[PDB]
Parts: sequence; structure tokens; C-alpha cells
Amino acid sequence: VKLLLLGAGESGKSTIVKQMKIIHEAGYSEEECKQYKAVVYSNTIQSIIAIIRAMGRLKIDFGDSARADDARQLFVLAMTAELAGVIKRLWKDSGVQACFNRSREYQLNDSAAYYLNDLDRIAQPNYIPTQQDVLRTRVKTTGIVETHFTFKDLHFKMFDVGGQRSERKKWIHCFEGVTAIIFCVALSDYDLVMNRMHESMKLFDSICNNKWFTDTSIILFLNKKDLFEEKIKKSPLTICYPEYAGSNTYEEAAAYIQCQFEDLNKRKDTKEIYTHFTCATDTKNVQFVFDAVTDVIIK
Amino acid sequence: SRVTWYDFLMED
Ligand SMILES: Nc1nc2c(ncn2[C@@H]2O[C@H](COP(=O)(O)OP(=O)(O)O)[C@@H](O)[C@H]2O)c(=O)[nH]1
Repeated sequence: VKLLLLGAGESGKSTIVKQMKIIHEAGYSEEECKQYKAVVYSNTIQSIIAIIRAMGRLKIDFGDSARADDARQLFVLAMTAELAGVIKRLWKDSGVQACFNRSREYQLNDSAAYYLNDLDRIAQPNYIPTQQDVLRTRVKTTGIVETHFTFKDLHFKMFDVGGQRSERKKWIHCFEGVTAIIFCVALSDYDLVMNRMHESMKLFDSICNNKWFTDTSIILFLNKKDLFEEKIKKSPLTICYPEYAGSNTYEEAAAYIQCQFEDLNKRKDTKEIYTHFTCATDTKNVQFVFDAVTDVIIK
Repeated sequence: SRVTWYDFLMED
């Protein structure tokens, strides 16, 4: 089975690959996880830094003037107890939280809160990254990535394709013999200050309606539903779709987004879209959903 | 001579 994994940067592609390794390949040993410690620290550090810099641009004051010195020390110091102390105090400040709650106005790693709220565990001298920690890490994937695994008597060749440029010849060998395509969308991108969600729709449009995928299973992964459910409570879908007239419940908003993407299909009577709502970092959910995707390939 | 996969498919 030749599987193509597509979607805008940060939609979750590499995380799903990690899930395949965890679910059908032997997972991440404790020593493999140890290798991600640097990335976890790096992600944590760049996250808190991004929030502080944003405070300057957005003109947000600290809740406690004392933090000013910690902010200053943060930049100088960048996981020593010294740096951890500076991060814990900054993360705790109401002013910093105020800026964090306005992340939709700048660039901030999805996992920012995940790591910052777990600093104590992360900062420990003998800290050993857990699988969830690894899944949460953000590292830009440049170039096509491939992973192999057997499941239900099928040999899967999964290709994680990013947004790099290449010769038409390489793309041809890439898109040929494709049994199925999984397009990933970051649901939580809907309110990010054209629209990021619309960029994504444009991408899906070209995949869904292309004649050469007429016999290829088109699968839509509406990802980051967990971040989406949290954001929808305070940030209205209208920010993304100004004509939307429904309620701001997770269920309605999600159904709507799904409908917007499926509507792009110009051959509803001929081609079927297989939509799933996922939490790429939740291996139990990815397993369930992938099992379902595998069945559709069998059938 | 190099392009993204999107522009590659968007070709007429
Ligand atoms: N909370 C949450 N984070 C996610 C989800 N899917 C992916 N992520 C995180 O968001 C980023 C997307 O990353 P990856 O999957 O690294 O990169 P991509 O392949 O470019 O889209 C990573 O930091 C992931 O850990 C999801 O469903 N929920």
C-alpha cells in the first residue's frame, strides 16, 4: 500500500508518522525518547520566548514588575535550575498569561502550554521524555519522509510530503501508484490572524478534484480537534468563516468546517471523501481511526 | 525548474 500524507506545515503529518511507528512498529523505547530531550527543552525555551517578545509588540505589561528582570535574564540564559526558575515565574505571571491567551495574534508552538505547565517534571536533572512528550515535540520536516509497516496482511509505504520545491519528474514518481491520500488540516488554525484555513481548503481542492486520483481513496484528517474544542469556547468560527450563522459549540463548528471542505468535491456522486476528526497526539485515537482507514482500503 | 506539489497539480 502506497500512502501519501499531505497537508500544510504544522497540520500534524510527522506526528502521525510517529504514531504509526508507535502503533505498528515497536513504539519509542526509553532510549529513543532520551534523544528528544534537547528538542523538548528547545521547544519549551522558544515558546516562552515567543510569548515575552509578543508582550512587547502587543504592549502588555507584566502582572508583577519583578518579572521584568526575569524576562531580561531569560534572554541572557538562553536546562539549568537557573533557567527553569526564570521560566516558571514568567509562565505564572498574569501578564504573561494575558499574552499567552492572545496567541492567535503571533506565532506560538501548539505544545507551548503542554510543556510550560509540566516544567517541574521537564526540568528535573534525570528527566526522561515520555512518549507523549516526544509526540508533542515540534521539528520542521524538510524533504519527503517514509515509513514502512505491516498491518492486517498489508505492507504500507507511507510518504510524508512537506512543502518543498522539486522537479516535475520526482513529483511524478511520488504521485504514481498511490493507493490512498490522507490530507491533514489543523482545525485550530481557524482563527489565526488569506485565511490559514482557506489556504488549506485550496490545497485540499486540488487533491480532491484531480482526475488522477479518481481511483485513489481521499481521506480527510480534521486534526487538532482537542485544541480546536478549547479555542471554540472563546474564539468564534466567524473569524474564519464570516458568513457562518450557527452556534459556537464544538459539534456545530466542527460539522461546518467538515462541510466546507467536503463541498469542494465537484464529483459528490462519483467520488467519496472519508472524513475523520483526529487528535494526532492521541495514539489511541489515531489507532482507532487508522484501523478504520485500513478497513476502507481492504473494502 | 523546481516546484511545490500544489503548483505541480495546478498545472494545465
Ligand atoms: N494538541 C495537539 N497537538 C497536535 C495535534 N497534531 C499535531 N500536534 C502538534 O502540533 C505540531 C504539528 O507537528 P508535526 O506533526 O510536528 O508537523 P507537520 O507534519 O508539519 O504538520 C507538533 O508540535 C505536534 O506535536 C493534535 O491533534 N493535537
